[PDB]
Amino acid sequence: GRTNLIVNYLPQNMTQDELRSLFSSIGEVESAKLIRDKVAGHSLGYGFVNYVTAKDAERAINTLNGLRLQSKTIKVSYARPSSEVIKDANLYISGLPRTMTQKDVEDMFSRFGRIINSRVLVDQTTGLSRGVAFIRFDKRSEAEEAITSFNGHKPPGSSEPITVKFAA
RNA sequence: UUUUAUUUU
Repeated sequence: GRTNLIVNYLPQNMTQDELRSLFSSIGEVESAKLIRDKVAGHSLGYGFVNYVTAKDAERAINTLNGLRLQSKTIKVSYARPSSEVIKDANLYISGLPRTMTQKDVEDMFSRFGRIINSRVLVDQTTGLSRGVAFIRFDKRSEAEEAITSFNGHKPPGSSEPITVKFAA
């Protein structure tokens, strides 16, 4: 069974030692790593926790996924095997009709492959979608297929062409 | 252009 977890949405000032200690409450941790920028040294707000046992990893997901830490809500999920293929697979999308929900956006992009995570940005003044979304695919080839299919194109029921590009 | 930050040799 799987033992290795990726932990996203860590507080900016959380240390590797703090990550390890937090997750050690569940069971015996084989290793924990906080990912930091190579050039300047700041946390990138995500890390990996590898448990000795698969039951502990599973319990950690059920217990700690969604845990509030400072102003963050952490995500705890199984890490996919580390590989070049999974990197840079994150899309920025704009021009979406404001009536599209997160699920609607996911429904629209799911044909291209497995979706890792997604977000539709909301205007906090009005509560309405900004028509801007993020969608990360399992593999960069999947995101590329989405770009070529959708970028510059109007969704059915909308007169507005959308932009689909790699995020950043 | 995200809860700025999803693969650590």
